Amino acid sequence: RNGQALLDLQNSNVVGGNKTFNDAYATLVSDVGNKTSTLKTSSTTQANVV
Amino acid sequence: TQMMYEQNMSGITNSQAEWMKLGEQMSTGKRVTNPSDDPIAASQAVVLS
Amino acid sequence: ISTQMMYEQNMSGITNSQAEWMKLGEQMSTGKRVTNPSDDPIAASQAVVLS
Amino acid sequence: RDQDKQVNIAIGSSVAQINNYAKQIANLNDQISRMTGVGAGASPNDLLDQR
Amino acid sequence: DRALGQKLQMSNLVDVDWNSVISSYVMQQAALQASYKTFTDMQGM
Amino acid sequence: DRALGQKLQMSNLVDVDWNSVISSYVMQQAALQASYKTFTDMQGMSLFQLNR
Amino acid sequence: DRALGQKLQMSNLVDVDWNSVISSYVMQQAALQASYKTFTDMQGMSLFQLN
Repeated sequence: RNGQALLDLQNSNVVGGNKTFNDAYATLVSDVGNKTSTLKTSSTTQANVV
Repeated sequence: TQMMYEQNMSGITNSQAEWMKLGEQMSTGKRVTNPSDDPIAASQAVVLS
Repeated sequence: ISTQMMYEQNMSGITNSQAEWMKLGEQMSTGKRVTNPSDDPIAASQAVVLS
Repeated sequence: RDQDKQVNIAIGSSVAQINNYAKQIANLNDQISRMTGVGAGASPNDLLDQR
Repeated sequence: DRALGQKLQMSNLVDVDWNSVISSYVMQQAALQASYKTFTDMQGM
Repeated sequence: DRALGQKLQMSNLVDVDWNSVISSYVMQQAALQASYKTFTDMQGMSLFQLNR
Repeated sequence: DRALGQKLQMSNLVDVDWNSVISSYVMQQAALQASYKTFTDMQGMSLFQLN
């Protein structure tokens, strides 16, 4: 039963408390995505200008 | 004269880079790889995983 | 340079697809989900105890 | 409930990208004015289409 | 069946449609040939 | 009967469904062939970069 | 089966991946054709050194 309880830790929100572990990975992914896209496009546009 | 050489050569370069990407996806068989291939839906991919 | 890069890439992808096909061929020929400890060891041990 | 779990975070991630759009176009438009007037006969036709 | 639905929904996101990519691939190859002929002529000047 | 039950038990651990693997290796063979083409195409084309 | 294990164990030392070798082969083949061309054009330019 303690073994059963451990598994539920994965179901817990604790670390992502507004979220869970899953959403930490996914939201970090989304962050890098926004950064990648916006910076790439800014770089391309300024290269066009130069 | 420089401008003309650069114009056509970089035309070749971007045409290649386009083909390179199509080549990447075709050879691998995955439409999506990374923040540069999918800054958006890959997160939902993690969720569904 | 990138000629090199893309041909190499093709090589990477094709080799990975072939490796998948070859593991498929393994289980294909043997007709067995598993034959090795490094496939899924727990199934192997449960097989020995069940035997 | 899980469908909603997807939906909510997905839109929350969505909004920031449009702010990125806005600031990018802000700086781009900052430059097109100069390139138009300083063009003084020229026209950055790519800056016309890209925006 | 839940797992099957998940399996296909994943393909919706990740996978690539062979037909579209092969078509674009051939078309861009043609564009490459066009660009190369352009270059060699312009250098012929 | 107790032997039969365990015999049925055994297979699920080690045996393979046949249809899944067959269909699988068929489709992966097709993909393999396509990527093979793409290699041959890309290198022959790369030859024109300089076939000039 | 142990002899087959030996056979595969032999491969790791001596067997050649056909894709790697053929990719390298066409790669160096292109190199071989191109290099000829450069020699030719450079030698023509030399001929024009005198002219």
